[PDB]
Amino acid sequence: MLDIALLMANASQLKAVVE
Amino acid sequence: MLDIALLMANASQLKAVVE
Amino acid sequence: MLDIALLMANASQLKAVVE
Amino acid sequence: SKKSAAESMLDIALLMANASQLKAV
Amino acid sequence: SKKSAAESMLDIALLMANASQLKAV
Amino acid sequence: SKKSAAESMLDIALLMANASQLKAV
Amino acid sequence: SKKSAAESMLDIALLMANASQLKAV
Amino acid sequence: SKKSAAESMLDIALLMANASQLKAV
Amino acid sequence: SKKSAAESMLDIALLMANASQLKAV
Amino acid sequence: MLDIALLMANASQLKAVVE
Amino acid sequence: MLDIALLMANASQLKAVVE
Amino acid sequence: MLDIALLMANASQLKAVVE
Repeated sequence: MLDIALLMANASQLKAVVE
Repeated sequence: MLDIALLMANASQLKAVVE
Repeated sequence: MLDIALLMANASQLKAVVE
Repeated sequence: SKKSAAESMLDIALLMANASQLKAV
Repeated sequence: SKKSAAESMLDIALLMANASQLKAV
Repeated sequence: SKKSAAESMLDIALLMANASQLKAV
Repeated sequence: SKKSAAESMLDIALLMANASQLKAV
Repeated sequence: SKKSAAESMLDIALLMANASQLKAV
Repeated sequence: SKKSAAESMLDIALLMANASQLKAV
Repeated sequence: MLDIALLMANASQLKAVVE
Repeated sequence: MLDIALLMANASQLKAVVE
Repeated sequence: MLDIALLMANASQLKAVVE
């Protein structure tokens, strides 16, 4: 019984607020 | 019995608020 | 019984607020 | 004059080479 | 004059070479 | 004149070479 | 009885985030 | 009875975050 | 009874975060 | 001038000569 | 001038000569 | 001038000669 679990969350957020 | 589970969430958000 | 679990969160956030 | 260049690129790759055998007598 | 260059790149790679055997007598 | 260059790059790599055996008599 | 199981799996991934600028006066 | 299990898995990953600028006056 | 299990797994990862600037007056 | 060159050869050869 | 070159050869050869 | 060169050869060879 080879039970493998895997949960690879990820995120990315760029922002360029010119005024 | 080879039970493999996998849950790879992902996200990305760019933004350019010129004024 | 080879139970392997794995949870690799991740994040990244760039920002360039010119005025 | 004012500019900006927000650039990014993500990538993912997965591989699962597995096998199994079973015998009863 | 004003500029900016926010640049990034992520990457992921996975590998799982497994196997199994079983016998009853 | 004013500039800026925020640059980055992440990377991940995984490997799992496993096996198993089992016998009953 | 005789068996065999030759198993394999290759993988490749590439990424190129580049840019450029140029001005003459 | 005789068995065998030749198993393998290769992987590659590349990343190139570059940039450039140039000005003449 | 005779068995064997030749198992292997290779992996590679590359990263190149570079930049450049140049000005003439 | 950002001259990047790249040459990644590769090979693999499995064999199971049962008699 | 961003000159990028790339040449990724590859090969694979399986064989099972039962007799 | 950022001249980068790269040449990553690779090889692998499995074999199971049962008799």
